[PDB]
Amino acid sequence: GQGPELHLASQFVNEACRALVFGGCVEKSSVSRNPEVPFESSAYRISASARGKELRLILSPLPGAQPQQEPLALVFRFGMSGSFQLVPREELPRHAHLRFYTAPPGPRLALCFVDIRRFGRWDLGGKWQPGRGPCVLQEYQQFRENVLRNLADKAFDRPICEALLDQRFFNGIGNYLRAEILYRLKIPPFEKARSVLEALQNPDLLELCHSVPKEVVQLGGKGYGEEDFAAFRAWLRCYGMPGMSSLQDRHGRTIWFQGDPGPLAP
DNA sequence: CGTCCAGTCTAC
DNA sequence: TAGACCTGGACGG
Repeated sequence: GQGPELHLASQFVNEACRALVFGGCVEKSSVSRNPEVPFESSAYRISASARGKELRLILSPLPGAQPQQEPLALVFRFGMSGSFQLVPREELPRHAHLRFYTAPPGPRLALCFVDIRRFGRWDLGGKWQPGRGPCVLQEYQQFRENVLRNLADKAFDRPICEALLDQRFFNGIGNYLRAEILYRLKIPPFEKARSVLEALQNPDLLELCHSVPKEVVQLGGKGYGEEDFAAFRAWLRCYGMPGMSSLQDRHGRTIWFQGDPGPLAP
């Protein structure tokens, strides 16, 4: 996922788990190379928050829960095929790699981290990844200042389309978003990042890094039924669209654009 | 059947 | 900077 998908997953976990109580341990698939989650409680509530491309679950035991346990935090990155689903306990999806089980009374459900390709990860810490910059969705002002204050950094030597994926500065921006952001301003994708950003300090490029992803969030849906995908496909103006050019950036990722490739094109 | 296509993370 | 990590769907022979 990118920022909007991670944000919508966090809203999903919060709304779906709102009136649920989990009990038991946290079960991992045998094939997952991520860590076993050392957690058990007779009664715990799960809630979520998103920051850029990361999602933090908090497991919160109720008063009196046994074994005595402090709340535990987990941070997930989704990679290419991560998601959360709420399913019936005995109809787990095929790649449900981490599950939380509701306690009785009611229908035994499973909250599942589902990741087909297993590019996603989780850590026990609870900390956000050091080096990821502020969330373009929820920390706009911190995100904007973190870029403008560091334009000397070598990251800004690269083409703008490459700098937009560097999660140190654009935490939450991925491939469709970089295309859609640059198309709104008709910025050539191989314009130099420092050139485009130096021309700041008018919705501008950094503002669009917040407002474009926010548009996706306001669509709703995107896994969180299938008509939700036509909603998103209709919103797109550039990424994958007939009549648009594509190039490979230097890390082999496809950038979609209109017109001028830009000076630093391969 | 085969190939090609869809974000880190780590070794050189 | 180049390959490593994975599965599945579209599509071509």
